[PDB]
Amino acid sequence: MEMILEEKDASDWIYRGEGGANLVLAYAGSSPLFVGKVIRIQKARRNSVLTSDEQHLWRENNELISSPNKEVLEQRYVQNVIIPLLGPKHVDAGVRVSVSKEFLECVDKKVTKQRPLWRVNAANVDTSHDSALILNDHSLFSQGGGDCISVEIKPKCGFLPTSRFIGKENMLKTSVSRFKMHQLLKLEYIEISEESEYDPLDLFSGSKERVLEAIKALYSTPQNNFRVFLNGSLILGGSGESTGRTSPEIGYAFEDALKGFIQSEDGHRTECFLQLVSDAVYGSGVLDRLLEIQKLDKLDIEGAIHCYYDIINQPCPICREGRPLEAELSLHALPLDESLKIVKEYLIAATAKDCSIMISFQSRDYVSLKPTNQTFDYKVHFIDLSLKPLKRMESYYKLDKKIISFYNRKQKAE
Ligand SMILES: O=P(O)(O)O[C@H]1[C@H](OP(=O)(O)O)[C@@H](OP(=O)(O)O)[C@H](OP(=O)(O)O)[C@@H](OP(=O)(O)O)[C@H]1OP(=O)(O)O
Ligand SMILES: Nc1ncnc2c1ncn2[C@@H]1O[C@H](COP(=O)(O)OP(=O)(O)O)[C@@H](O)[C@H]1O
Ligand SMILES: [Mg+2]
Ligand SMILES: [Zn+2]
Repeated sequence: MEMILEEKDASDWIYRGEGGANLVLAYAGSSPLFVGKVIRIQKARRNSVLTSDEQHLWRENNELISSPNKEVLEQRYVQNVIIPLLGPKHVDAGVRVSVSKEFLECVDKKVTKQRPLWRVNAANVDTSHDSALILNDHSLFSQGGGDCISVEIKPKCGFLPTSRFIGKENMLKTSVSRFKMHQLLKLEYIEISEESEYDPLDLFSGSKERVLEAIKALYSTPQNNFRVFLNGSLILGGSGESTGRTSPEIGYAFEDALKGFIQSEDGHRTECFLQLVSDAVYGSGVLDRLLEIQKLDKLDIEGAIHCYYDIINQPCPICREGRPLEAELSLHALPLDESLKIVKEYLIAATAKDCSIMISFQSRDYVSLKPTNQTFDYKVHFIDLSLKPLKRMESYYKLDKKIISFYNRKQKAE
């Protein structure tokens, strides 16, 4: 708190990774105050804290709407909205630290070369912020040996919407996962090299064989949904981006990176490690409660979009400029409060569709790996629990429309 980060401090942070909204740097200096810690720094596209409608939508959380900055905002969103839903056991909202404009600029330039080219094209750190978040580095087993192998999972959405507000033209959405569909669109725009083999419904099934099936699939095609770290260094997956298919070569390096930690012989350490991850995922049941919060998206976007316009007090352009008689009347007949509720719960779900899980292993919650004769303690943590902006409802609808439209045309080539 009393700590204010300056330009010299910037030499003491290395590139860890990034998503779309934040840059994350690992500590690599000496100070006893930041050892075993990571820093989360908000980005701005190339191209005050809450909008008027946002202040309205979130009125039920007074602490949240009076947040002096977007760093406090996130902190309070986790603490006062996501925790009551997820539980505090595996959730850390982090600690604020005052930062200088110069620190931000120097760290911005420092890491540039370690960033993916397309990431740099789209956004850099927001240097107008006077704040950042310090978090426990989850690739270290606990604060204050030996080796720690850490696994990050981005599960995405693990259920299927029902047809009440999905017209027959988009019927596939009720039988094919958003994840599997987005794949084709992404491949088309060259945002990935191949289609994933990961099915989120498998991971969320609560069935052990299907959870192990998902892990194997996540190993084969990690993309941006699977990362492995050895004592804080990336040994599988992409750095701030999606990575391609696991080649025999990435297979060798990772298998060999596992000696010391997993005791097998020889090229079977991978198999047993996947088993390990799979056993920790199922046995902790940490996914079940995440699914419950994803299911707060009760109506799908094709439903919720209508409530969105009532909330912003705007003549619905979907019901207008579409066929009358196909105007979604039941939704618009709702009391304001129900409409506000539905869209609030839609945003929260979107947080849960887009967050990540980090699992920390060390040799001795535990897993008894039979095929190696080892025992591993684990720790589970939810990360990347960002507040989604209200105005994004419109782009969600447009992206969704684009997803199913592209997927239909591809399927129609029968
Ligand atoms: O930038 P990417 O790695 O491709 O991932 C993005 C990104 O997620 P993260 O930033 O959490 O990594 C978006 O989030 P923003 O940073 O833009 O907030 C998120 O968008 P929403 O969470 O708002 O949906 C989107 O998710 P989706 O594509 O399901 O909308 C998701 O894309 P992928 O997970 O598909 O890569
Ligand atoms: N507390 C943490 N410990 C270890 N790694 C982290 C932590 N927070 C983030 N990361 C890593 O940094 C990356 C980006 O973090 P994230 O919060 O997902 O950024 P964004 O908000 O842009 O999506 C993640 O993919 C994750 O691997
Ligand atoms: Mg995010
Ligand atoms: Zn409408």
